Amino acid sequence: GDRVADVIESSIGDSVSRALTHALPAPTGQNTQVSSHRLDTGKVPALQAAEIGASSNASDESMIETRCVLNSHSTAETTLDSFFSRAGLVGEIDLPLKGTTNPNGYANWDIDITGYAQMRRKVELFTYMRFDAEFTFVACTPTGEVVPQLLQYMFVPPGAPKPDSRESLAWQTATNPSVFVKLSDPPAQVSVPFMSPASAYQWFYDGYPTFGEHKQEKDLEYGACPNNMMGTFSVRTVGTSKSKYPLVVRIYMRMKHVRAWIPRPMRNQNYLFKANPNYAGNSIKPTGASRTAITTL
Amino acid sequence: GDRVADVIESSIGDSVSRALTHALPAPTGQNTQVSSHRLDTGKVPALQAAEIGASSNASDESMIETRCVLNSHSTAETTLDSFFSRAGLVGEIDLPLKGTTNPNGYANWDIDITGYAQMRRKVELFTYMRFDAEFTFVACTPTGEVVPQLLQYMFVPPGAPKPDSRESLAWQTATNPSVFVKLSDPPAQVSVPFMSPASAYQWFYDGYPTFGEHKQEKDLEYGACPNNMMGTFSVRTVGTSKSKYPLVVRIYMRMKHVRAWIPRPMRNQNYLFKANPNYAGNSIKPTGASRTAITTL
Amino acid sequence: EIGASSNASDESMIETRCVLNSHSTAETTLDSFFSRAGLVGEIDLPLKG
Amino acid sequence: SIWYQTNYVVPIGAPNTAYIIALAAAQKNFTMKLCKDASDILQTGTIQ
Amino acid sequence: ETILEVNNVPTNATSLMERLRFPVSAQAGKGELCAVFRADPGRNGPWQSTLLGQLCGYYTQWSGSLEVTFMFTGSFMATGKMLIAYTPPGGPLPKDR
Amino acid sequence: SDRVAQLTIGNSTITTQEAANIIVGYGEWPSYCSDSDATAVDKPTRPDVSVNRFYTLDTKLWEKSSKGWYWKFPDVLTETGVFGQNAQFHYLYRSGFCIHVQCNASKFHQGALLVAVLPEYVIGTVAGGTGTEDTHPPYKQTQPGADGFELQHPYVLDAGIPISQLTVCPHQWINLRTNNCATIIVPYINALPFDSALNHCNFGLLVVPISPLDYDQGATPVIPITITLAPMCSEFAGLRQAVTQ
Amino acid sequence: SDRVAQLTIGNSTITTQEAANIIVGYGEWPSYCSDSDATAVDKPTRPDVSVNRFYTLDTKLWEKSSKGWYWKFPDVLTETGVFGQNAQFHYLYRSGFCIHVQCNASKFHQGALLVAVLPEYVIGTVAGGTGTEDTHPPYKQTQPGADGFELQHPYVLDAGIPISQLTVCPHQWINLRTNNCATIIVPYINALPFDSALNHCNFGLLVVPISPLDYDQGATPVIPITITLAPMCSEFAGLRQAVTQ
Ligand SMILES: C[C@H](CCOc1ccc(I)cc1)CCN1CCN(c2ccncc2)C1=O
Ligand SMILES: C[C@H](CCOc1ccc(I)cc1)CCN1CCN(c2ccncc2)C1=O
Repeated sequence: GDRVADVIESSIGDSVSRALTHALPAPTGQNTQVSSHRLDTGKVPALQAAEIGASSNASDESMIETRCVLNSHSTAETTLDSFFSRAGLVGEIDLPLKGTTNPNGYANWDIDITGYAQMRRKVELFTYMRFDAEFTFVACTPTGEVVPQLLQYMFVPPGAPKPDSRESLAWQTATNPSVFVKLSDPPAQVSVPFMSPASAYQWFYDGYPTFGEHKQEKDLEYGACPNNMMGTFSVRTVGTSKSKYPLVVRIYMRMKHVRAWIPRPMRNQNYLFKANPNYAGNSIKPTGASRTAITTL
Repeated sequence: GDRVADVIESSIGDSVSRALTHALPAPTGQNTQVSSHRLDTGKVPALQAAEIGASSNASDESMIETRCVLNSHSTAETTLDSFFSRAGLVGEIDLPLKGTTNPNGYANWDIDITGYAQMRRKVELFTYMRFDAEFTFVACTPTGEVVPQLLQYMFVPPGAPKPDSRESLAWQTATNPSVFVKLSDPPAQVSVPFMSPASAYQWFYDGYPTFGEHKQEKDLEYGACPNNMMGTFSVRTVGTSKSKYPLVVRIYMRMKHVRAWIPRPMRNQNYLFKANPNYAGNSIKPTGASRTAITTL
Repeated sequence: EIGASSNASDESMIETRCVLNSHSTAETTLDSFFSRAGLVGEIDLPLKG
Repeated sequence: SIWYQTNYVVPIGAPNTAYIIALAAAQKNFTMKLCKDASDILQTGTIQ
Repeated sequence: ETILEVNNVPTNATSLMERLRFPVSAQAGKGELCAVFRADPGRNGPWQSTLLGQLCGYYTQWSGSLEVTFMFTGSFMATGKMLIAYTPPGGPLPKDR
Repeated sequence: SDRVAQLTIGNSTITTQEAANIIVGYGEWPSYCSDSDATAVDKPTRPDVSVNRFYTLDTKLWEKSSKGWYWKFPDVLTETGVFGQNAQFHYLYRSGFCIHVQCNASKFHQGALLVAVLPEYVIGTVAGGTGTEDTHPPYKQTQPGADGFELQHPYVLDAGIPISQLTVCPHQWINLRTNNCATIIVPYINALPFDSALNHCNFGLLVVPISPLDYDQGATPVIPITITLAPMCSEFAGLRQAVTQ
Repeated sequence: SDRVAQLTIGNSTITTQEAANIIVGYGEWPSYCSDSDATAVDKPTRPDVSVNRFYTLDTKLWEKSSKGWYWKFPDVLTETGVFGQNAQFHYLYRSGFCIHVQCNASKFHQGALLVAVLPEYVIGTVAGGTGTEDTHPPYKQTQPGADGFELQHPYVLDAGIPISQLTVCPHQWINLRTNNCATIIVPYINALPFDSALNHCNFGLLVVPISPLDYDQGATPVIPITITLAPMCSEFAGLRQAVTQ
C-alpha cells in the first residue's frame, strides 16, 4: 500500500507519452483562399522570431491579396513507399575464371547496401528505418551475354556455416534458404522480411558494440551495430568442376512497407567507405554551385 | 499519472507500520486455572526451541496438576511512572568561602544527571526516554545548618550568556527563568518540560556529533549528542560582597509523565565517567555472587 | 524595490514532500516574550555612605 | 555559495563593477521555542 | 526581510556601510566564486545584521525554511547569470561550481 | 509572458528573463517505458528526484573565431552525481533530457549560436586528407565526456553532412539581440526500449556560431556559454557492479 | 514448514533448509516515514530495488577460542553498491534491515552462537586498566566498517553491560544441532525520523559464541560464519556532493 502523499500524487510510471501534434489527412495541396487589403495595428503575420526554433507560420493569404484556388495536386508520390519502393543496385558479385578475386567458382557477399551512392544517400536521410524488401538477382557474363549456367544463391544467417568452396557441405542447404536458377531464366526474385533483433535498422549508431577499453586498434568498431548485420549471401556455380564461363551477379533491392524515423541532413561530400561517414578533408566542397558576387547572378 | 503495472502495485510509500503485537489490559496477575493429568502424544508444551528467539510459552497448568487461583495481585507499582517518579540526587554544587573550586560566590553546573550511580543505572535500562520532571533544590551549609542567606538559581539555555561572576550582568535574568529563595525557606521546587529537539532524550548515542575526520584528539566527542545537552544551571549568593557562609546545593529530580523505548541490559561494572560506559579492565567482576562448585550451595 | 518581502515558497523552488507541521507558535506571542520578571532597579540604603 | 554561471557583461560606457544587496527572512513554516536571554548585553558599566 | 551583511569584513567606522553590499564584476569565464556564508541564522556572522537573527537570539531552538533575496543594483545595461547554491550539512565548502 | 521562464525539477530551479519559448523535440514529452515495449523482465529502479535534476557541467568561451562544439548524451553525465552511479551500476538505462544552454551579453554585442540536438551523431574523420586512409575517431573524440569537443569542420559537422540542414532537428537559436538561452526537451530516442549509457550515445548536442560574435573595443570580451541539463524519467535495470566503460 | 525458507528481495534470493523461524524486532515491520513524523521538506528519493537487496559483506571463521564480533549499521554498507552511493550523496537516510547470519557444520559438530541486534551500541574502553585514564575508542573501533570488530571482553560487551541479558534484544541462536542460520528483521530505530548514515549507527549486530564450537580430529575444522543483509524501505534526502565521512 501507498500512504505518504508525495507517492500517491507522483507521475513516476506514466507510460503514456504525451504528444503535442497529430497527423491530419492531406491527399492534396492546400487551397488558396481569397484575401483583401488589411491595414491593421497589432496584427503582424510577416514578423517572426526564428530563434524560437519553428518555421514561419506566415501564409500567402496574409502577405498579398490572393484569389481563390482549388488545389487538387496530389501528395501521393511523396509517401515513403513511393520514394523508396524503386529497385536500385546495392551489390555486385564477380565470379571470374582466371582471376585474383573469386577464381574458385563461389563468392560470399556481406549483406550491406552502403557500397552504392544513389541508394545509400536516399536511406541516410533517415536515422531509423523498418521495412520488408524484394530482392532481384540479375546474372550474366561481363559482356552482358546469357549462357546456360546453373547457379545457387544461399542466405547464410549469422552463425550458419559460410561455404568455404564450391564443394562445401554447407550447400546441402537443409535449413538455410537457397535459390537455384539458370542465367537463361528471368532474374530470380524473392521477398525478405524485417529481420533485425531491434525494432528497426539504423544507418547511424553513435557508439561501440562492446564494453571495455576502446584503444586505437579497436576503433574500427566505432559505429558497428550487429542489429544491422543480417548475414551473408553466397553464390556458386552448381558443379564439382569449374564453370566454363566468367560471371557477374548484380543485386537489386526494392523496399516495401516502409517506416522511417528521425530525418537527418543529406550527405554533401563524396562517400569513401561503407562502414563510416569519413570524408576527404583536403576536398571539402560546398554543398552546391557558387558565384562571383552576392549582387550578381 | 501512473501506467506501468509495477508502479501501480508497488508498496513504496506505505507509512503504516504493520504491528504483530497489541497491548492488552493487565491490572492484575493472571489467574491459575484447574488442570488434570494429560497422557497425550503429539502434544508437548514442555518442549521448546529457544533458538527461535522467543521465550517459553509453557504454563503452570500444562506442566503440573493445578488448582484454581483467583489472582488479584496488582501490577500498578511496576508502571514506568511508579518506578521513576521518585526524587533522587542528580547533582551537588559547592559554594565554599575559602576554596579551590568556587570561592567566588557562584557556580555553573552542566545539566547532566549521570554523575550518580543509583539514578543513572535506572534510566540506562532504556535507550530512549521522554518525560517531564520536577526539580527540588535543597540548600544548607556543610554541617547541614540553615542560615539566613538569599540565593538565586538561574537556567541558562544553550546560547544564553553563562554568568562569569557573582556580579555578572546575566543575573538581570530578563528572559531566562530564575528562582530567588532563602536557605531558611523550604526547598525550591519547579516543573520542567521535555525540552529536547529530538522526540526523546537518549542515554546512548552510537555516533559522532559532526562530520569530518575523527582523529584521536576528537574521540572525546564519540557518543556526544547535543539533543541531550539542555544547558547550564547557575547559582549565586545574592550580593556584591562575598557571603559569610559556605554553602552546598543538592539537586533532586523526580520524573513524571514518562515514556521509554528499547530496553537494554543493566550496568554490571562500576561507573567511572559521566560521558561514557568506560569500565575498569583490570577489575571486570562477575555480575553476581559466586560459589565453589556447581553441585553445592 | 517594491518594498515587500519575497512571496516565493519552498513548494515553488524545489520538489517538496508533504509535511504536517504541528510546531507551535505560542511561545512567540507578546506576553510569552515579555512576561518574564527582570531587574529594572537597584536601591541602596547604606549605613555610612 | 554564489558563483558566476556566465559572466557580468556590460557595454562601453557602463561601470565594470556593481553591487548586490542581500535581504533575508524566514518562511511561513518557521517557529521558535524555549525562550532565552540574548547572547549580548549592551551595557559596560552602569547606565546613568 | 532585512539586510544580510554577507560582506562582513570591513570594521573601521568609515567603511561600515560597505558591509551592506558585496560586488560582482566582469570575470574570466571560469565559473569563479563570488561569495560564501553559513546559512545558520542564529550563528555569529552575516545573519547577525538581520532582525531575524537578533530575534532568534531570544530563543534556544528554531525550525523552518529560510529565504534570501538578492537584489542586483548595477546599471540597466549590465547582464549576467549567477549560480546560488545551498549545501546541506556534511557537504564541505564546494571547491568549485 | 513567453520571454520569462522558470524551470524547476528536483532540487534545482532555473530562471531566464530573455527566453524564446521552449522546444519539445519531435513533438513529444519524455515518458517511462510501457509494459508492452519493454522486454527486460527485472523490476526497474526509478530514482526520481536524486537523478532527474539540473546538472551544470561545462562552460566554454565564445570568441570571434570559435568554430563550435558538441557533447554526447548520456556520455556527459556518466560520471556525475547519483545519475552517474546508476548509469555505472546498471546495464540498462533510458531517460529524456531538458537542455538549457546559457549565454548572455549586452545590448551592444551581436551574434547567433545554433543550438541543436542530433540523434545518433556518428563522427567521421578527414580520412588522411586525400581520402585514401581509412582512419577512425578515437574514444576521446566520440565520447568527449563533459568537456565536449571542438568541431574541426563545422560546415560538414565533422561527418560529411551540411550544417545548413541541421535545423531539421530539434533546435533553437541564441541571437544575442533577442535571447540569452535555448531550451530543448528531448524524449528517449532509440530503436530499443533501454540501452547502455556507456556504449551508446543516443544523441549529440551541437552549439555552433553561425553569425560571428562581435563587439567594439571596451565591451566585456569574455562571453561564456554554459551547459545545464536535467535527465527526465530516468529508468535503470540489470544491476551488478559499477563499470566505467 | 518452519525449517525451510526463501527470502527474495530485489534481484537476490536466499534459501535455507534448517531455519528456526524469523524474528521481527520489537514486533514491527519496516515502514517508510509518514508525512506527520517527517520534518524535512524536500521530496525523498526511494531507489527501491537497486538498494533494498541482499548484500553479502563479510565472512569470519568460528574457532574453538573465538570471542565474538560486532558490526555497526548502516556503517557496514556505506561503501557498497547503490545503497552506499545514496548514503554518501545524501545527508538524510532511514531504512530497515533484514539480517541473515549463516553458519553450517555437520551433524557431528556442536556449538551455539547468539545473534542479536542492539540499538545505540555505544562502545567503551577499559579505561587504562585501573580505570583512571579516560580513554576513548578510535573511529576504527566505533565504526569498524564491513570487517566488523572482535570483542575484547564479551562478558560485558566491551561496554560494561552483561551479555547474559542481551536476549532482551531481538535475537536468535544458531545451535548447530538445530539450525544453520538466524534471520532478524529490524525496523528503523531512532528518536528522529531520518539521520546521517555516516555519523550515526542505529544499532549493532552481535554474533557471539556462548557455547564453544567443538568436534573430533578429522571433521572439517573450517567453520565459516557469513553475514548477509538487505536494507528495507530505504529513503534518502538532502542531496549534494558525495561525502565518505
Ligand atoms: C535489407 C538488407 C537485408 C537483406 O537480407 C537478405 C536476406 C536474404 C536474401 I536471399 C537477401 C537479402 C539489410 C540492409 N541494411 C540494414 C541496415 N544496414 C546497414 C548497413 C550499413 N550500416 C548500417 C546499417 C543495411 O545494409
Ligand atoms: C532532565 C534534565 C533536564 C533538566 O533541565 C532543567 C532545566 C531547568 C531547570 I531550573 C532544571 C532542570 C535532562 C537530563 N538528561 C537528558 C538526557 N541526559 C543525558 C546525559 C548524559 N548522556 C546522555 C543523555 C540527561 O542528563
